[PDB]
Amino acid sequence: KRMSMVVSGLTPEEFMLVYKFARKHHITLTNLITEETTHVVMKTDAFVCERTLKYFLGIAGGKWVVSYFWVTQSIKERKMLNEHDFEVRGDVVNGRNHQGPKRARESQDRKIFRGLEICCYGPFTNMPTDQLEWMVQLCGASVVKELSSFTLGTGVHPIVVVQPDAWTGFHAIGQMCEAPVVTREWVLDSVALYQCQELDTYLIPQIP
Amino acid sequence: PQSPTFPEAG
Repeated sequence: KRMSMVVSGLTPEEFMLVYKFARKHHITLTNLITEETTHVVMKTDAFVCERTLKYFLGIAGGKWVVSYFWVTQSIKERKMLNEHDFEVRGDVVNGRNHQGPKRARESQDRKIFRGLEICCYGPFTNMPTDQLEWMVQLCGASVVKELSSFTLGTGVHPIVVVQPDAWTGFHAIGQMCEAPVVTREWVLDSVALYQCQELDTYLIPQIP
Repeated sequence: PQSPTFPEAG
């Protein structure tokens, strides 16, 4: 029942008129991305963006992920253009091709990490552990906190996600619990496409 | 400074 938007991938300069725009038309504009937020406006080209945290969390949430062009061209006219003509279509995972954003809000009855359990293990760079955990949770996944917190129950698939990028051994994991060990980029890639890429190329070689 | 981005796939 509420319109609430958040911005991603702009300069302070460009953010200004998203603010001026917000107040003009009575739209709530928030600092950080929440669960009420229904709109993610972000910078494109005429409509491709860079992958931001808010980007992944927008697609994950099934939100409207609309370009910044929506604001520039609705001021250039006079009225509020309807975002539907302005939703993003890619980044550099997907070209302007595999429009994930659309795919997500349309396929909510059918989440991607549906029958899976995910441990976000170890250090991560510019995406806090819990923030990622939430991105996963939105896409049907169940989050686990230790490696020894995986379910006996047979219907479930254990998957350990690590960002190796931020360490200094992590081919280790496999020994401790027996579940596939994948780079973070598998989560990231899966949301951006909203498709759930198979584990093959994201699998981390392990030491027996 | 600004918002973090995320580069290439796997």
